Order: sequence, then C-alpha cells, then structure tokens
Amino acid sequence: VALLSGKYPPDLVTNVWYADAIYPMYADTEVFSNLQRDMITCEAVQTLV
Amino acid sequence: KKTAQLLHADTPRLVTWDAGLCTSFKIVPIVPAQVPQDVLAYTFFTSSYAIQSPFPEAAVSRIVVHTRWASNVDFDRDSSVIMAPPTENNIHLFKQLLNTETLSVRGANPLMFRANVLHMLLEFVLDNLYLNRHTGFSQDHTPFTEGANLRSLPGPDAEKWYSIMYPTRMGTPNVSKICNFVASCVRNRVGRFDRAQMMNGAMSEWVDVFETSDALTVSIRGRWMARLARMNINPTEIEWALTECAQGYVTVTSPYAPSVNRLMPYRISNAERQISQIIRIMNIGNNATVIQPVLQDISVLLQRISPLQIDPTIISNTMSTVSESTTQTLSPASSILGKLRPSNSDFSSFRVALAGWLYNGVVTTVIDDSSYPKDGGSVTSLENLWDFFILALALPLTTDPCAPVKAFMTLANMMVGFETIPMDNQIYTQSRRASAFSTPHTWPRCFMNIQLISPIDAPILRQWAEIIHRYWPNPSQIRYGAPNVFGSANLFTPPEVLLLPIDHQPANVTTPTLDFTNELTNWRARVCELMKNLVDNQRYQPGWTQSLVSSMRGTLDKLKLIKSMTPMYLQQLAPVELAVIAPMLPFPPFQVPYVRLDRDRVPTMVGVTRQSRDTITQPALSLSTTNTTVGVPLALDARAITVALLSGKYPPDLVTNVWYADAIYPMYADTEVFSNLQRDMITCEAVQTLVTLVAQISETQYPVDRYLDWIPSLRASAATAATFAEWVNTSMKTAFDLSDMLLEPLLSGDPRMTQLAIQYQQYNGRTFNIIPEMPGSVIADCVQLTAEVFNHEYNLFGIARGDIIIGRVQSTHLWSPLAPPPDLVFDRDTPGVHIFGRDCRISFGMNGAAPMIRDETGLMVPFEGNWIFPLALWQMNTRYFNQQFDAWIKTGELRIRIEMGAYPYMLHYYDPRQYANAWNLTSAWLEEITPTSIPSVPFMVPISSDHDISSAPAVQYIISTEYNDRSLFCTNSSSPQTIAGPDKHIPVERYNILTNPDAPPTQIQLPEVVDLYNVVTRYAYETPPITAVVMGVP
Repeated sequence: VALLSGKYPPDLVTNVWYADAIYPMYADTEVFSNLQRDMITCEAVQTLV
Repeated sequence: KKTAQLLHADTPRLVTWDAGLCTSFKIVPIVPAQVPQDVLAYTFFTSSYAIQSPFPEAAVSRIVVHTRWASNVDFDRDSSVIMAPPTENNIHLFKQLLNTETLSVRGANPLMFRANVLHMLLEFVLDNLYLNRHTGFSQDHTPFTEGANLRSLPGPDAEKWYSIMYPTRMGTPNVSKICNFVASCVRNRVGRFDRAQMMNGAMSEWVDVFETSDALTVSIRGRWMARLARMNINPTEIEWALTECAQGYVTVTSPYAPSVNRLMPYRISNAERQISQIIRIMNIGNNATVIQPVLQDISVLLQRISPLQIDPTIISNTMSTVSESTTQTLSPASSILGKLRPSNSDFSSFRVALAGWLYNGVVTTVIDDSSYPKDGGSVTSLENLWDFFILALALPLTTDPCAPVKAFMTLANMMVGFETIPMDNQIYTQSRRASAFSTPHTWPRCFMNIQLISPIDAPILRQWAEIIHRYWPNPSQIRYGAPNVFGSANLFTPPEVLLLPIDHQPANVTTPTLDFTNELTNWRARVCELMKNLVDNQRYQPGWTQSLVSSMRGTLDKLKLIKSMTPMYLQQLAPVELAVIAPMLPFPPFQVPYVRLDRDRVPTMVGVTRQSRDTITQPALSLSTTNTTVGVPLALDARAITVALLSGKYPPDLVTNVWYADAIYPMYADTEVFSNLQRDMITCEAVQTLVTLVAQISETQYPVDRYLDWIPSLRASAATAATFAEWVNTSMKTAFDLSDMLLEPLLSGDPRMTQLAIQYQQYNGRTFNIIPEMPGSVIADCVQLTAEVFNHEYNLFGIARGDIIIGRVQSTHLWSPLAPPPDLVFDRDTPGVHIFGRDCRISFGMNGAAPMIRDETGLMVPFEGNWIFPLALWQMNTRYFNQQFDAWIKTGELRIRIEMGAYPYMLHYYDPRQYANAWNLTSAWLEEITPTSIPSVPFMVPISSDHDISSAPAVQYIISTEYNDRSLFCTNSSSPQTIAGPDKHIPVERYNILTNPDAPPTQIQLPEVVDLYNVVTRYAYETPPITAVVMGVP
C-alpha cells in the first residue's frame, strides 16, 4: 500500500525543506561525547587484558 | 453520479449579450488637481464652469485593469479581474495559487508567480466571452457634432456615459492639455456609420460604430463571434435532417420567405464527437451498474414504439392439441408447459437482448449459468432434452461471440456415456460444464475440422457440427442517421452504418400475413429434425413405450409449425425501429464487427489510452502499452427469450405505415441531441485549453510558443501540475455554469503527457487503432494572444520587469525612480563589480580590520562597492545579511543589485518642496524578506507641478534598472503645461485612429500597443428554440 500510494507537496523546494530538517537535528548532536566514550572503552579493554 | 452523467449532462451556456462598453481598462486620478492656485485666475479652468470632461482632471492619472467595469450583461460569468490603483497594495492577486504555506498577509512566494499570472490571464479571457448588443440611437440637436447619431446605454445615469464614450464631442475653449489633444483629433468619426437594414419596420441586422473601447477585448469577441458563426445552421437543413432521421414516418415543414437573421449554433465536427465518445467510454469502463439503466431505458422505449406483443397461449393451446392417456407417468406436453413457464412479465429480458445489439463493443450479453442442467445433461431424461432445446433456440440472439461452441458443448455434455470425441487436454474434457468454454482458446480442435469426429462412433455429433457450421445466421448492416447536422460518433465502423448479427430483409407489403421463409424458422427446423433423429433411437426407447416415441415426434412437429410472428418481425420490422431510435440516444452506439464462426477474428480486447510513457512522443508507438481494458458481461434469461421467440403476435388489423407514423411522431419533438452537441464542443475546448496552459510550466511533447519565461517559476512536479489542472477545471466549470464532471477523467493521472486514442485486437494478433485529430480551440488561442499582449503591457497589470538597485542617492533633482538616469545603473559587464553566488562566507574583523565576504573568484572584499546578488541568497540568509549589511547600506558607500526578474510594486507620492526620506519603507521591505516570501517593492515618486516651485533635499534608496513607467497617463491635464517634475502628454499612439487622418478606420496595433478608441460591430440576431420555426404535422 505504501508503494502504490505516496505524494509530495505541490510546493516543495528541496533546499528549504532540508535546511529546515537538518538544522534542529544537528543542533542536538552527541558525536563528540561518543568519541570520548570510545577512547575510554578501548583503554579499559587493554587494561583488563 | 456517473450513471446520471451518462443519461443526461448539463447544457452549457454559450450565447450571452453585452449592452455596455467593450473595454476593460480604466483611467483613474491618483492625485488631486491644484485648481485654486495663486498664479492663474480660477476663471481659466473649465472645471469651474462644470464642463464634463472625457478624462480625469488631476495632476497624475494612471491606467488600471478592471474587466467589465462599463458593461451591462444578462448573464454573469463571475470571473472578474479587479485591480486597485498602484497607490494601493495588490499582492492578493499574485498570492492566490500555491501560497497556502505563506504566513504573512503582506507577502507572496516569488517562485509561484508564473503560475498565478497564467491563471489570471485565463480569467481575463473567460470574463469577456460575450456578444455586443445593438441598443438604439438618436440624432444630435446641438452643433457639437455634424448631426451625428449617438448611442443610448440602458440603465441609470447615462449623462456621464455620453461624456465618456465620445471624447471628440467636447468643446475647445482652452489651451489645456485635454483641449489641445481633442482639437488635434478629426471630427467626422463619431457615432454610427454602417447599417444593414434588410426589412422595413424591423431591427437593423447589425451596426458599425466608433466608440471608446480597447482593441484586445474586441479581438477576443471577434474570435468568439467567428466560432459561433461557423457553428450556425438554418431551418431548412434542420427539416431535412429530421426527415432523414425518421426514415420517412415524420414530416416537418419550414417557412419560405425573407426573414430576420437568427443564430442557432449546433453543427460541430466529427473529431469532436469522436473525442467525446472516447472520454465517455473511459468514463464507463468495467462497471455494469453504470450501463444497465441505459439498456433498461432503451428496452422501455422499444416496447413503447413497437407493434409486436407477446401472447403465451399460442404455445399452450397447441400443447393441448394432442391427448396423452391417464395410464402413464411421464408426458411431453406437461414437461413443455412446466419448463417454459410463462407469465408475460419477462418481456423486458427479450427487449434487453435487442438493445445490447447497439453496444457490443463495451457490453457482452451472455446466458445465465443456471439455465444449464444442474448436474449435467443426460439424454435419457425429458427435462434435459427440452433444456437443450430451449438453450439451442435462445443462444443465437446473444452477442456473446462464443455461443456456437457453447451450444455444441451443451449437446456434447449430454452424450457422456453414449458417444465420445477427442478433446485437447485433460482439464477441458467432454464432461466439463459448457459455460466454462468462454474464450477462443477453449474451442476444441475437433470442432474445426470434421475428420476428427468418427461418423460411425458419433454420427449425431457429426450431424450437429455440420448443421452448426453451415446453418448459423449471417450478419448484416443497415443505414441510419443524418450526418449533415448530427455527424457521427462511429469509431471503428464507417459512419451511417449499424451492424447486426442477423440478416435483415425489408417488407414489400404493409398488411403482412404469416410467412416461414425467415431465417429464424429455418434454424428451428434444423433443430427439430436433429432432435427427432436421436429420439427415434432404439437405444433411447427401451424405458419408453413406442407410442411415446411417436408422441415425441408429434410434439416436435407441433412446435415446428407454431404460428410465430416473432421471427418475421425481427427479419423485417426490428432493424427499422433500431435505425429510427438510434440517433436520439444520449450515449450513441459503439460496436465492433460481428464474426460468425471465424475464430481468427473474434475480438479479445478494447483499450483506451489517456497518457504516454517515457521518451515516447508519438501516440502510435505508446498506445500498444499504455491502454486500459474496458468491458463487462451481462446475464440474460433463456426461458424468457425462448418464450418470446415462440409466442409473438401482431394486432388483429395492422397497417405498418399508419402504426409507425402515429407512434414515432411525439418523440421527434424532443431536442436533447442539440444540447449534446454543444456539450461535446465545450469538452474539446476544455481539453485543448488544459494542454496549452500546462505546457507553459513544464516540458511536454507538443510544439507551443513560450512568452512568459521571464517570470520566475518553481521546479514543478506531478503534484504541482495536478494542482494547477484542478484550478483550470474549476474556472472552466464556473464560467459556463456546469455542475457535473469535466476534465476529471483526465486528472486521475499525470497531466503532463496526455493523449487520447483507442484500439481493439483480434485473436490472431491483428490490432486496429483510432487516433482522433485535435480540432483546435479558440479559448487557448485567445489566452495566448493575451500572453502576447501582456508581454509588452505588463505595467498596466501591476508587474515590473528587471532588477533593482539598493543604494543611497541624495539630490534635489526631480527624476522618477521608474525611469532613472543611466549613470545610476550597473550590470555584470561593468568594470569594477563583484558577483556573489552560493558560497559566500563572512569573516569577522579584528583590532580595527574591516570584515570581509568572499567573491566567486576566491578573493575576499570589504563592504563597499558595486555588488551583484541573486534574490535567493538574501532569502536564505535573511537575518544574518540584514544585521551585517544594513548599517553600511544606510550610511556607507555600499550599493547592491538584486536580481528579481518580475515583481509587484507600490507607489508613494510626496510634496517636492519639503524634506523627504525613504529609509523607513526600504528598511521595512528588507526586514520583511523571508525564505519563502517577499512583499511589494516601495517606490517614492514626486508630484508634478504646473508652475514654479522651490527645491528641497530628498533621499532615495531603491531604483529600477529599466523603464517601468508605462502605466502613466497625462500629468496636469487641466493646466496649459507642466513646469517641474515628470512631464507626460496624452498618448497619441493609443488614439491613432483619431490623430492620424490617413489611417483606415479598421486598423489595429496589437500586440505592441492597445488602442483606446475603436470601431465595434453590434448585432441584433434572434435566438429562438427549434420548435418555434420547425413545425410537425399533427
């Protein structure tokens, strides 16, 4: 059903839509904390061994 | 909704009359005149003596668009385009389509502009579809003209219409601008100057007059009149067409004398009927509940018209002719009178079998499965015998192309356990139910050639196959209609021809007596003889007395010799009735050829197409793939058809000519076909208009010219195209006052590759195509002419062309911002400009170093110079750009050119003798720019003075790149001259018919310049109903 039906707004501009979609999603990002967490995880594994 | 649309459709309103003025532009006074001044004495001006003036008396006057502001009409199209003066905001016109996501009330999305203008132009055309009406005249009793004839307008307050409509009648006591202009004109070109007076003491047929109007709507109404004139017909042709339609059973008369001119627009072209038929066929497909009421209506009408009536007792009495003894348990006559089972209320099922003959291309009539034996047929039982007899009589009347094989297999299922013949496989065997054999593929190979049947093993089936193969009824054709007015809608068959599965022969005598030479009796004779063969069998008899074999052959001879008038009626009277009825049908006949036993030719598919695929622009290549199949079967009762075939009766005294003359007379007084023709024309016009308008915003396969590609428009998709098409459909339906469906079958799809064609294919693989020709359309051509004119006259419609420069300019000079000096403008080719695009990045300054922004070349520049921006860059970074650049634009030396293409504008006027600053308006405009919308551009323009004034400072911040002041009329229209500010005199080119004495009176200057004084034709034609002039003999 999802394949046979589906549509776009009759006033879509992809640049505007994707700017408005990406700004608030990236404004809440956690990659830096994840990188620090991965560093500590690797340290801990080596210490245990 | 669909079946009501099929039965009858709303009649559009074509002919409408206008009694006002043929103009749609209006001059208005933006600024008040300075009459009580202190250089000229007030006695100079003609405003103080209260002379009515042809033009407004003001310091500034401007032209605006206002459709039908002077008209007086008897029907309302209700699609007006109304424009406020440029000192008001007109954004609401440009924000009506696809601006549903705009928050501000004062802004519109630029990328939608081209969509909004096009629709606007359509509206402009739709409101001007009218005919100019001839009112009446009077001769001048004053010396102001040379005894001219002046026209009268209906309604109140005509004393101002007289001053507006004849500019050259005004006196000239003065050296004002208006007096100079009107003294420069010629004086003999006012009023009427033609007259077609054909009959004494009646209205003149038409007149030609000089009057205030514009050339554009005159052109539109000329095209409209030309179309309606090509559609016209006269009473004699109507008489001939009606006489042909009735085959001679109705006579109507026409008058013979010189009469007044009438307008009865009804003749259309054949392609229009083709296209309408195709649209309707795709509208009806695969739905039985849509088409069944049509056949019911036609059957009721067939009963109303026909002399034959059904008398069941004609069988019953013959059945009582022989007696059977009270010493037996089974009786043939009882079986007949039980299985036939008449009640005379089933006559409909008979008539429905005849109406189906007109529609075998979309409907198939098949025998209901319950008529067959419940568990299969056994030759030993009498019920099964007579069921076979009923089916073998009933099958030929249907249009099901597989009836012969169904009959053959109905007998073969009876012989299982008695005789055997080879089959093709194990699934479709001899014990298979006969109804299962429903396609040409299921036809067995023994049926084709008779060598596969043993004459010693199955002689009965050998004989039955021979009987079927050489004695099945032959198809025929008859002539019908009157194509000189109605045309024809025959797609695959030639026009004027109606096909039948049964041979037709006309009658020689109007007082018929029983005859058995008809084909239907000959078939029944074959059937009864073949029944006798297998009844006489000694293998059948053992459970039966010899007297029972005799009584079976006796009752087979009773029905062989029944007095049945049904067969002769179908051979001679029924085809005439069908040919008479057919031209009045609201859904005209649609057929595919009948084939008798030629299996290589049975039709297996009927398909209409509505769009194309990818990279295929020619219909012949894409029709074979993009089509959609159409058709449903219909179920009939076998016992009803058999009873009607056996028991037909004429009235005791019948003379056919008198009967049909009395019956057919009332039905020809109805005029629904003349409405259907106008409906067809409107449908074709709408389809072509849709194609032409859609082609402008997206790519398509048709060749069309493109005038408005300087207006910004979005990247359209399928959704945008559908959304535009729905607006087009709504406007088209509202203008012509239609409440039912129009263009909606097309809109359930992608409208960017539309096409119309139909095809059908045979069993052996041969396919036949119909591709109707596009007839052309006048609405589309008028819309394209409106586009051509708009290309030069965009200023009157509120749109300015080009770009703008933002920058501080301060001086005491009095030039207009809509026509600035060339030294204030710069462009891409100017030495020293910087051009910006997507990747501009601002870097902040430190310790007193200036901030910078990145060029396209890669160099980084500070905030002063000549920059070129596209609008979207400011749109997508609005707040940041404002907060960075506004101080430097306001006080610094920064000037920015914003590329916009087309935009609306607003005008603000001021007194030049005082200080004026425009920063507030421009700051508001800059700050109100958002990613998806902008407001109207504000301009500041000085007021013109007719005497000395002192100067004062002024600050300007927005200028336009090119000349955009075309909507200005004269300034200081009452003073002798203009001393300061922009100066303009009354435009001579608009009044060229009056100012140039050597020009012909009928000249026009489109599309470059729209004239404002023209020659107009006004008519007085009659539009009576057809019944009024064509009278039948009661």
